[PDB]
Amino acid sequence: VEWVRKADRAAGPAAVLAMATANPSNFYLQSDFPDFYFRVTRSDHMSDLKEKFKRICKKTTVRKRHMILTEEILNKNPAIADYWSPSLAARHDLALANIPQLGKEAADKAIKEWGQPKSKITHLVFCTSAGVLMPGADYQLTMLLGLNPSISRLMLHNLGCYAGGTALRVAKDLAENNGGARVLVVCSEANLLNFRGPSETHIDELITQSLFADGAAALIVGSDPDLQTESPLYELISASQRILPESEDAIVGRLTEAGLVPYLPKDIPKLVSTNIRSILEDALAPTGVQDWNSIFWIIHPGMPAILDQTEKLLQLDKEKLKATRHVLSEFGNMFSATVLFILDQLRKGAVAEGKSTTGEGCEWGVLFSFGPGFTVETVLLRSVATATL
Amino acid sequence: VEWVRKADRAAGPAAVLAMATANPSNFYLQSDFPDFYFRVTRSDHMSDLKEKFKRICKKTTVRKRHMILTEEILNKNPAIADYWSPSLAARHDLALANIPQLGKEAADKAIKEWGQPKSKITHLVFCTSAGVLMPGADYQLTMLLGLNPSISRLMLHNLGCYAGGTALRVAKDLAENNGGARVLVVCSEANLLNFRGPSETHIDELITQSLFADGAAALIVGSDPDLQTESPLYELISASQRILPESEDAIVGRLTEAGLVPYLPKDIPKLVSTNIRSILEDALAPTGVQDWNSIFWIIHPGMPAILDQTEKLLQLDKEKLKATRHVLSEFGNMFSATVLFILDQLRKGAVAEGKSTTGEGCEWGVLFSFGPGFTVETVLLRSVATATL
Repeated sequence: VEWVRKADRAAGPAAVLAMATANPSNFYLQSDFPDFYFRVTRSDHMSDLKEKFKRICKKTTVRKRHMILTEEILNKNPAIADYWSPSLAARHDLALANIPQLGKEAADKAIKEWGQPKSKITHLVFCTSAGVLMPGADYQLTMLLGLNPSISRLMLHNLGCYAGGTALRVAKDLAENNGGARVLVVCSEANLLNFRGPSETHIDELITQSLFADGAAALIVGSDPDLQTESPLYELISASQRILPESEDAIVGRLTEAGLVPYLPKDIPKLVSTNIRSILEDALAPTGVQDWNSIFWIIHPGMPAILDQTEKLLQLDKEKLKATRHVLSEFGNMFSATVLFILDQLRKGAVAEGKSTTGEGCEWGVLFSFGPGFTVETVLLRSVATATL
Repeated sequence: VEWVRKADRAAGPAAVLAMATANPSNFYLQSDFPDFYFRVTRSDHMSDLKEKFKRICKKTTVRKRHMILTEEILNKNPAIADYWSPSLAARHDLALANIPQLGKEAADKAIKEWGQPKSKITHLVFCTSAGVLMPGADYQLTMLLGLNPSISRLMLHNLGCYAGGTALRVAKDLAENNGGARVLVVCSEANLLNFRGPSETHIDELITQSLFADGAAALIVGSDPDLQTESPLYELISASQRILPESEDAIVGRLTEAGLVPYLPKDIPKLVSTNIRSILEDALAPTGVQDWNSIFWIIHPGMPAILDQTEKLLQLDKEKLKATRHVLSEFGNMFSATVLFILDQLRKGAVAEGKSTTGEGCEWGVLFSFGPGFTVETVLLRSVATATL
């Protein structure tokens, strides 16, 4: 047993102290999206392509998606509705006028749950794949919120769908190595760089237009909680990034003049199914857990088939993925903020249903996300007793 | 004084264990650049414009700059030079083929100085404002170097010129909170997004065409050095980030279909002189240093006038900013990699000249970089005795 200076560092593991989410008011029901999509993109003459997009949208099990892009906005920026037209400047002007503001809606509510003054926030981690800004949205959010000008910011542009786990991994080290540090984690995502019209020669990319959506999630992360005034929800025990073998060019995205064009040539679900058991077994090794159904789950629902395959591969109870399947249905794929919507949903569900811990009665939990790499972010979570709340 | 169980954290401050630099082979003498620049862009008829560019290039106090872009490459990518055609795709293809490779050259040399196997690298921090890639250059560098697929990567896209300080600020928390962790810090920068013809620019952008250049820097950061195998060069004592008052939109870089178009509508040299004394007095507060000439200096030289202003303001010896001026004359503004270049030159110079410490004889040192915000990064450095080397 060894001891060191406390000095300017924190003592215990980093905890999630607050969670809130936000979405644009405008939304589209997935049943109505095909007819809306081919109308605003000037493609009502592509009849078979419209019918195929209808069948794609039904298989996604999505029911509602919030989007900043309205029929009005697409009219004033017709280049975004085209499949490939120079529109980065237009997409970026929308990103500048929405992404920081949407994160503010989530941060304000997350700070509200926190209950502590905003001047106590020492760090800010901001993830977005919806627009590269200089200065970034981390600066705009800091100005909109009124945070300290000396805050230590960390702007993460275009990491992909796995940046949700990357944010927690970063926040863990920031909170633990700095005594009194309170880390505002914000993931404000939108389909601004991805949205485009249908293509009779690129039908593979209609699938992405059927899943992505808009939404922001905000967390307060910190070590050494003041239990008189703060209420930990989870503990961030470990967080590891991994490049999967034989995954070259699995998810590729080129930032062109017409935004991001995601390249998906490799079967992601087969790739995850080959490696998820080994990755989760390494994350759970220190816990001693030996049953998959004795932990709570947070999986990034980027592709819906992975949820069914992972459930069948590990023989999971149909209820252990209820919160993941709820966010995918009510919100779709919000890039990196999706896993944090799922964590907030899993938290709210466990409390409202009278479960013994914020992890639905289970002590340990695993958060699993993925994106370009093929990169996987794995976070081991520890729930708190709901009686402490 | 309090004490905490060490567990899986590190005991001491983060140390710079090794550092190296790399540049593209091709370079242009600043006395030859105006004739080259206006010939390859077919602008030799704009005589009044070319004479202004000569007077601008002479004032930069630069003698050469290394650049990936050659006359053969510009002729093979005429979109980069053509005002009537988009060019972001051609620029990113060049970024994919050079930015990770340039970082590999700098990283391999730093690892050779380090002496330890690559498998002991646990974290990677990559900074670039020269190409948003998915997967990013952090993935590319990881594959080219053969680093562990389980490495904890942190890709920093398009943060601007201050990202040299940001990366040190990030590596400090990564190393100090993880015992045995070793962080590879790479900043690979180039002009692939800002380069364009002279008539395609305003006044402010024409000065950027005379200063920007290509180059990569690579450090090894880690706490608790094995003194049997490793040799610390500097210690990262503190690292803060600040937004300056009354600096809204002082530096803006808009990523468009023609590349990165910068904007500098405010007097950046005047902004720095207004706040540099107060910002550095807070960083030096726990050191007890009273005189400005009792420390070593690493100032970002993106605006050469700031060097001469800070020199007269703080009443510095002409010898103090020697290392900063050597890099500016020999390499120009290499975006975030410039300040790290200066840190390596300051080290090599102090060692070769027989100084007592790697800080040119002095104990404490400040590193100061700036970019869009107006953001200021500030690192407090502690030198080591050269007799240990």
